[PDB]
Amino acid sequence: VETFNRFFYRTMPMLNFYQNVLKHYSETIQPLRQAAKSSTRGLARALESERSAAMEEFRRNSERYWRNIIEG
Amino acid sequence: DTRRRTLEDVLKRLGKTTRDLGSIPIVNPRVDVGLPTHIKRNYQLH
Amino acid sequence: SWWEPLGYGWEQHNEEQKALCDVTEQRLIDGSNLPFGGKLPPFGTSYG
Amino acid sequence: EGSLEYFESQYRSAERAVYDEEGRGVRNYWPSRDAVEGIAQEEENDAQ
Amino acid sequence: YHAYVPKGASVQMGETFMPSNIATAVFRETEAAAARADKTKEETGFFSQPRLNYPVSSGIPALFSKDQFDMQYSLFHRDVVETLNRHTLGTPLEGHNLETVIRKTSFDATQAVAHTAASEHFNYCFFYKSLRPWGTAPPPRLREALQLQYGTNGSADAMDEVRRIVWVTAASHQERCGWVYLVWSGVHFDVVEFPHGSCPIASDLIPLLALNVHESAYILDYGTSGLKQYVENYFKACNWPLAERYYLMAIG
Amino acid sequence: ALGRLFSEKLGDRDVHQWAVESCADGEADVRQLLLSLHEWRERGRPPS
Repeated sequence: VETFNRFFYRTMPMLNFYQNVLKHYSETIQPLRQAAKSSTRGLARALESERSAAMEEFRRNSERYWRNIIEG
Repeated sequence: DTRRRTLEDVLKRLGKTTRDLGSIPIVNPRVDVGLPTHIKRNYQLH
Repeated sequence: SWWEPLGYGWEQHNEEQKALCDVTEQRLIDGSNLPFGGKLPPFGTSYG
Repeated sequence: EGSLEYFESQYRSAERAVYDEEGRGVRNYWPSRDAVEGIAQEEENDAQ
Repeated sequence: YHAYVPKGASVQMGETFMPSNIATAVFRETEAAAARADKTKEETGFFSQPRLNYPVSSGIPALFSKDQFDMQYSLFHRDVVETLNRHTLGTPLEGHNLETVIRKTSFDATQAVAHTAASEHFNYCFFYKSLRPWGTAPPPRLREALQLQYGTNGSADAMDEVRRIVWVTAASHQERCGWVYLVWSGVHFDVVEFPHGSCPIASDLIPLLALNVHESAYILDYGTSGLKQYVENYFKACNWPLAERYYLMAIG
Repeated sequence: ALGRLFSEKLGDRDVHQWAVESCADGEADVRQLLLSLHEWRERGRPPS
């Protein structure tokens, strides 16, 4: 068994290489998708919020906006 | 340049300077833009 | 104590600020108010 | 050694004090003014 | 070591692939190179080819293969310069500017050799200086200028229109020997077609862009029918900001 | 050349908007390609 595994390690190193690549993929993939969706939606709601009603209030009077931002 | 209040002079008339706002996403107090704008401009930084 | 009074790299630093920075946040050094006029003095004049 | 140990300890404390102040466990780049300019009570406790 | 390595050769790392035979053939080519270098040092005249601002060891991106451009540079242009030198020595025109050769030989049949060679020398130069390898996007001020003339109610319509008029002008010069220029008349822009042995300085215009419409320019790549494709590519590779600063200097 | 092809196709519209577009939710972190885009356009770098 050792002679065998050793032989195919020294001859064909990249089988273990790719095996470990896929191992790692299947391990870490879903955490990464969570991070992606969360951040993207972060900039998403952040982005659309600029057309909201609160922003329509920002332009007519800025002082009430900033005041109730600091207190709010 | 217009008759709007920046958040800057709102702070000067309240007397909070720049330090007190610290839990708020605004960095540059002297720009004229909404809070959401401030969030999107600094978003890639964190 | 003689290095800070004359802003040394002031024209470069001014250029960098004006081109790459928003005017809301930028500090601009003026050469006129700087010791020699922000320049290097003519040769034999400056006592060295 | 033992300067470095103490030093490192108080840093660790100060930084886990600033970045998550409420101990929720996630990194916060927008800390309250009270957590930033606030002094560690561990210093006072050590004096005591 | 740069001085010691001959003109064409590239200086690189030994991969130890050289069999002794070709290794000796190389030294022999180098010896020959030294000899021909010694004779070119004495054959040197007043004028010379311009140094290229960009590496042409490979082709000019999106435009020329290596062989095309180096058939322009190291074949036609250098002949033009040998001619120019042969005929500007032993004459009142010895050792003057490229201009004062172009301008004082203008419109005379007797000095037609000198004038033709001179103007071709200039055209080739300005052509090389008109090519920026990966191309460039035309600057705002120049776009504003061009739009006020060529543009009909469209956004930078002046760019598509200018790169159209250049195509048309190129196709309308039938002889395939000459140059197409975008120039500033001093009161307005226009795209002019110069025949071989004629130059924008000779007609006292101010050149902005040059395009080489000689058949020898596009033959190795685009064949004999490929002129349209050729021009279209030229605009991928042209240099606008140059044309702009020349324009702005012309105005003041 | 890539720089001006991009600045040509994007045209006027918001960089950030474009970034939220070119990533559907599950595609990639927006902060990453925002960072790499900024560092590529100005401060010209090889794009990641």
